[PDB]
Amino acid sequence: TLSILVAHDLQRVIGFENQLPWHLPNDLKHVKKLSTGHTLVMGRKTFESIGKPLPNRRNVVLTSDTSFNVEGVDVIHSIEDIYQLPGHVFIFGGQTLFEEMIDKVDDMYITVIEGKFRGDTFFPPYTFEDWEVASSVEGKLDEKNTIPHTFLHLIRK
Ligand SMILES: NC(=O)C1=CN2[C@@H]3O[C@H](COP(=O)(O)OP(=O)(O)OC[C@H]4O[C@@H](n5cnc6c(N)ncnc65)[C@H](OP(=O)(O)O)[C@@H]4O)[C@@H](O)[C@H]3O[C@@H]2CC1
Ligand SMILES: CCc1nc(N)nc(N)c1C#C[C@H](C)c1cc(OC)cc(-c2ccncc2)c1
Repeated sequence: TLSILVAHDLQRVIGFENQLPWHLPNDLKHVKKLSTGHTLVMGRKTFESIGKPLPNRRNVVLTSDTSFNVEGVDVIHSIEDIYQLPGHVFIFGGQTLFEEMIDKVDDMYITVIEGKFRGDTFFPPYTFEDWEVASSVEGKLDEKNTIPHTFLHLIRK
């Protein structure tokens, strides 16, 4: 199973100056439940922006740097190596790798942030004519989650 896993705002912003533009604890928990025990694949810049591999799952970084090495991180140098990864594989970021993978994945787990943030990194355009809405769940607002958001699982028609 090959999935995209992304949070993006109303204009598909996913990042600003190496940071997430929003603070949404419920989405981090969403990320944890989906991807714990499985595989996250990310381009080099997305990994560096995070700074450490995420615990309790395989962390795979795509880069052309043959000296890249980080404890707890498996390195690949080719898009085609993604297809040899066993198990459930989530494409995690960033804009470049999403552009390379959006036409290849089976499904996408999107968190739509119902806001307009300043961004410099974007998720590719996509149309619902190509994706069936398997589920759409509104996140709950509270104390620490103050931006409306929606969990979409989209599956390729
Ligand atoms: N929500 C997010 O996912 C976020 C993502 N991060 C932002 O991405 C911003 C723009 O960089 P972008 O190119 O989109 O990031 P990638 O993660 O896609 O990193 C791209 C890198 O992956 C590598 N890469 C991509 N495609 C390939 C490929 N086909 N073969 C080999 N390496 C590849 C290659 O690394 P390298 O220069 O070390 O070789 C390439 O430059 C960059 O500013 C990162 O900060 C944000 C934080 C929020
Ligand atoms: C969660 C946000 C998020 N949600 C969803 N549904 N999919 C995603 N792909 C990401 C994401 C992301 C990027 C890689 C990112 C950037 C970052 O820049 C600091 C910190 C984190 C991060 C810090 C702590 N724990 C998990 C992830 C993630």
